Amino acid sequence: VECDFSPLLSGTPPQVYNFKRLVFTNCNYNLTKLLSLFSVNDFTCSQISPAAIASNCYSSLILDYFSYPLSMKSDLSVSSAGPISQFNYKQSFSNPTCLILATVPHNLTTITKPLKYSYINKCSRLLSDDRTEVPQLVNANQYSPCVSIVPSTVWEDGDYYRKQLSPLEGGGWLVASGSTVAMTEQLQMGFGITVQYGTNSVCPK
Amino acid sequence: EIVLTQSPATLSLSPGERATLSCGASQSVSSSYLAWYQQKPGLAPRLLIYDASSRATGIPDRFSGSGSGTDFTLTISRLEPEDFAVYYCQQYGSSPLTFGGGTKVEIKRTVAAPSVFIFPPSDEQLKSGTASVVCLLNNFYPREAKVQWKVDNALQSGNSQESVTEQDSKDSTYSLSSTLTLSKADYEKHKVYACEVTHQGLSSPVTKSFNRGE
Amino acid sequence: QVQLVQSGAEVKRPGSSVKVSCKTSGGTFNNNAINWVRQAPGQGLEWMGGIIPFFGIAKYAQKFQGRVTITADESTSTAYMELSSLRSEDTAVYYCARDLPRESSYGSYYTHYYAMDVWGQGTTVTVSSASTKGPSVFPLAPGTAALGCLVKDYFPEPVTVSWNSGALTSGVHTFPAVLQSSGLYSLSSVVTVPSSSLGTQTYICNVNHKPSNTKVDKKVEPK
Ligand SMILES: *[C@@H]1O[C@H](CO)[C@@H](O)[C@H](O)[C@H]1NC(C)=O
Ligand SMILES: *[C@@H]1O[C@H](CO)[C@@H](O)[C@H](O)[C@H]1NC(C)=O
Repeated sequence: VECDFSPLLSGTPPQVYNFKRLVFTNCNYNLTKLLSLFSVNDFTCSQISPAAIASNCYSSLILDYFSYPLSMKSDLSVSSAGPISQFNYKQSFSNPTCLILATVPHNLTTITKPLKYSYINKCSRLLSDDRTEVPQLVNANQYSPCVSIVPSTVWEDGDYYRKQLSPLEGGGWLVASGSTVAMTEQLQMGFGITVQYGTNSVCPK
Repeated sequence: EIVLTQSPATLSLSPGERATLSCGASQSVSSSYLAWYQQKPGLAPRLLIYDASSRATGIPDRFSGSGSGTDFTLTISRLEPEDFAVYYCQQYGSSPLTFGGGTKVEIKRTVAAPSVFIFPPSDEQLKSGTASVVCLLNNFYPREAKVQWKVDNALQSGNSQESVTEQDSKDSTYSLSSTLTLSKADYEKHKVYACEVTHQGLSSPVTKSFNRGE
Repeated sequence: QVQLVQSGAEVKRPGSSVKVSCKTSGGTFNNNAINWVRQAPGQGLEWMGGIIPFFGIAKYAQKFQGRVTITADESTSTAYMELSSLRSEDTAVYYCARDLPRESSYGSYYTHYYAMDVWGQGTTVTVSSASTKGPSVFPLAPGTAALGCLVKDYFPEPVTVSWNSGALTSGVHTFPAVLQSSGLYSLSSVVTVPSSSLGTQTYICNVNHKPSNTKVDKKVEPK
């Protein structure tokens, strides 16, 4: 049984705050073939190496992917402190991880472009006292608490989204603001890989 | 509401002396969320101290704050001339935000009795049907003074109003007016119009008077 | 460099409403909450409420709940306080003031409505049933002599008084106005001068009440 990466190659990759997760156990993978379909602009890892991530056996392999503009490379890093890692997407600090920035070649036709890149520039809660603010920093392997009030793609840079919470949900307010980056001629993407060592049935082919 | 009580109401001190200002809260001020402000006449308050003890940007070192819970203190180690003003504490540990009633820091100087002057109504005003009688207490210290109007010896009540200047920048005195208002008809029922002044710099009360029509 | 600039003085009748504006310049809103604080003549300071720009949600002191609306327009960087069912006891200077900005909680939470480090210049709001009216100006007729001018029965504030077109300043005391039971203001301005001067020197008080465009020069002489 081969690990099935093909959902990645068909359709429009979501924006970073809606990153799509594929999880793999008990299967065989070929990461070097998958990456051969893209033009890889950056490939950096933490507690592992690009050579190792393609060659080892794991008890679990998780691959996150999304549209992402190369111009925001500095905001997609295990060292970053900007809106992406604070509010949109954050990897595990304990398991080995890699981050890959890539471009869809004209070769690759089954991946479709959204109208622009979008990200959450801030998600925050105002508590029921109407005076205490709690910025909603995203947890590793989780989505922002604002994904339900932010559209699939932000229409205009600076749009606001606001939701009053019922008392059963804590009361107060949940507010997000969205930012956009103009689409590029070729779609640019981000990939996040997280591996775990356990019984290690995720092995290279 | 957290009630903030400032004391003393007035501090009277000389340039170079140390000023100690207190603020007491009716209940504990959470997280030491207490600020101090300076306010001069006609101007907006100016933040000096926040979070009980942190100096705001640009505030000189002679200002410091301390305290916690329900007792807080603003200290000015050595007063400069520009430090004479009103000071307010403010708590933001609980909603609604509340302020103290203020402490005035004024320049202490030697006791000075007022010069007292009385002004009859102008003839033009009287003919138009009203009599305003003005008593002036000029350049005295300290601020406390008592002014009584007596009309043919009868003490007046309810028909006079007082106004006081801010402390003078150069001699550190105050001046005060008191204005007695009667109808023309009521004014012409009496003869002697007198304002009687009591002040610390006066051995006995000073009276200035006139006789209507003389 | 950050400044808060408020709209100008207002005069309102009881039962009406007033809306005061406050524009931030010299910097961003940067999610610093805007507070509204008022000060009645001779009194201390009272927090009415505020708004947090990121959320567009306002908070009010219970004593004003139902009567005050605070809003904010990020596109013009302007906040607004609207107070309704005005009463004469709402006569006051109304200040907008910004929370002291602090490092972002992204601590782990962030408290709005704080110590306030930048304040507007204030907006005077007078609530009264009086109509605009210029003052009558009467002489306070005169070692040391004292003389002056009584500036009586005008509405609204303010009036200015000078002596001899500003050439006479030493020994002048212009008193703060009092509000009379009629609802009109009155003040006196006085000066002390040498008694020897009363024969030779002319004394004129220049009174200006802009709301009624009243301008009066009154010569004060001995009776
Ligand atoms: C995996 O993909 C790479 C990339 O083309 C290829 O060289 C290699 O032969 C593949 N291995 C297997 C077992 O298919
Ligand atoms: C598609 O074209 C790209 C050009 O960047 C090339 O690197 C890649 O090997 C091609 N993939 C195929 C033919 O599957």
